[PDB]
Amino acid sequence: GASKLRAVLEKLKLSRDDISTAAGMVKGVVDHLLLRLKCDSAFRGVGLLNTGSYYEHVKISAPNEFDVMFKLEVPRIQLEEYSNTRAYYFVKFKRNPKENPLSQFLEGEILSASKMLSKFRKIIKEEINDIKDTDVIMKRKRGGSPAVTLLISEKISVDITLALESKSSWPASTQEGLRIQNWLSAKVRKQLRLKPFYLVPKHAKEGNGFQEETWRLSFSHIEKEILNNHGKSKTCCENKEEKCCRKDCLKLMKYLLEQLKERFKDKKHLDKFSSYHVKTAFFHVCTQNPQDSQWDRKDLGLCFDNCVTYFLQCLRTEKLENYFIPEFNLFSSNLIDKRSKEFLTKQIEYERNNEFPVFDE
Ligand SMILES: Cc1ccc(-c2cc(C(=O)O)c3c(c2)ncn3Cc2ccncc2)c(Cl)c1
Ligand SMILES: [Mg+2]
Ligand SMILES: [Zn+2]
Repeated sequence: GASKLRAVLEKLKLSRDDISTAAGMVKGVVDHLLLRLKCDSAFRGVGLLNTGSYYEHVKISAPNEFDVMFKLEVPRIQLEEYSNTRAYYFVKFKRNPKENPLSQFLEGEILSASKMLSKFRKIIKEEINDIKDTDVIMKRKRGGSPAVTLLISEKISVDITLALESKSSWPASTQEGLRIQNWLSAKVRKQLRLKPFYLVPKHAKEGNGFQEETWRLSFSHIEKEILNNHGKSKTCCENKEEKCCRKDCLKLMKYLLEQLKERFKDKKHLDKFSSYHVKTAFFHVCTQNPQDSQWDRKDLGLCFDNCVTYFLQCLRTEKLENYFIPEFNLFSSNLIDKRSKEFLTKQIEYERNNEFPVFDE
């Protein structure tokens, strides 16, 4: 039962050495690139964004795949929303106080996402050869993705995303997002919405191409902020009396998708699904279940089934709201095709009705 799930979780622990030394390798490379990007006129204000819930600059998103975010302070920034997509925006500036560093990537009033992403790639690619200490190479895509992808010693992959940092009020499309009021308090929502926010150069799907001057709102850095301060009680998991299973349910949810994605590797039906989809549904279940008593460590198997059922429902209805932007459907037909969503529903349906045989040893 939940005995199986506690055992899954015990075995996940055993591979923390591998992820930790992998993440140190990523940390090295990342620091070297940060040194050089700072040499450039355009990126001298660049720095690493603290996003990871265990490792500072390195978020883990797959067994051998890491996510790192470089942030760039871009002051006096004005947002024009692309075609009511809610998540995708054109970036302009307020005036010409004094000509800014980034003016090389302007096109009229608009800052091109692809033009700035392109000089980002060039600087990384030139630095990727020089330090022979470790063999790292670049990988393909560059299509409707903000990520520049390195492969380190042929095993470890790291996605590097440029992120404009805006200190302004969050845009209106997030007005009704981050619905933590009943869980973490209205006071905590007010403070989190005072933190900055980010724009990453992911490009909207237009027709069968991309609109590659659009940026996408990013709130990745809020995750650590809630994962590690996750209870209704400020002292949740700080003493032996308040031990919940919120973190273990998220760990189990990610592992479930990882295993399923590994098993349907033959015909790639599940390519488009990622741990981001699982985190989003998880935090939506923390919203439905706001009391620390709804996540007692003794109830692990039922809290897990709460998470799998909500995820299942999102797949069946083809609707998973962006946690920060409610009108942005992570599961729209535009983003994931209808056959894939159907495919995962059948598999997660099956796993759940059979007490997760994918977890068997
Ligand atoms: C409470 C809470 C806090 C943060 C996130 C969150 C947000 C973002 C985001 O940038 O929007 C995340 C994220 C987690 N992992 C990755 N990305 C970035 C991203 C960008 C484009 N496509 C997919 C993913 C969630 Cl889901 C819940
Ligand atoms: Mg331990
Ligand atoms: Zn807790």
